[PDB]
Amino acid sequence: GSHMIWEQHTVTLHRAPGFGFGIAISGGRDNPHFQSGETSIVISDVLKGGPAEGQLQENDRVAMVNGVSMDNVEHAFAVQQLRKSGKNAKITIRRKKGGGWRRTTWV
Amino acid sequence: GSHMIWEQHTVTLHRAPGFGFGIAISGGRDNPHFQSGETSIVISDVLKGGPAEGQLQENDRVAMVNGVSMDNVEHAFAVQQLRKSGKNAKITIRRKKGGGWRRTTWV
Repeated sequence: GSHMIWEQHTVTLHRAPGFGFGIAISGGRDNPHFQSGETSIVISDVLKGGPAEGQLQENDRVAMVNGVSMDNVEHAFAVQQLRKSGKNAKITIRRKKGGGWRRTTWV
Repeated sequence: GSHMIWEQHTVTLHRAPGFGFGIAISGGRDNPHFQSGETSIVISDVLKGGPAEGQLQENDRVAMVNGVSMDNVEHAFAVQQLRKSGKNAKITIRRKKGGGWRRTTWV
């Protein structure tokens, strides 16, 4: 295991016909993760071969959309900021790396 | 998503030559999970086609080994309780089900 770090990535997505931006938005201060209590806006899924393929990943935390902070915002507010975008959505995310435990032993 | 539940399972494992019980032990009060801070003893991995196959799963929390509680014990104490077992190890675990979020929206 290793201590957590979060790599920051900024991308610009373009809408595809019938797919939208092709990302699933979860989290929000009024919509915490059931296991952790975490309130961050989160990319919880990514559409296969959609606009976000190879750019965004499951579990990415959304920090900003088109210059608007996602810090401690409600679910609908994040959804509305993305939905109201035109051809492009500029999105900055933090992507977790690391985890596990200091010690693990096979028995 | 759904609220978490943990299904309790008790199994009796028998050692196989060259594999032991075929489980990886992590967690402990002196060995918390790097992301969650969780101190439970945890089955963090299971050997392919070993004694535990189809019986224990990655992320199972260990509650008891051979009548000895694992509640808030140190990593080495859990390891020693398993290691000192003869042919059989009776193990009770709690297995998480559920998670996610109340709301998820595709954009």
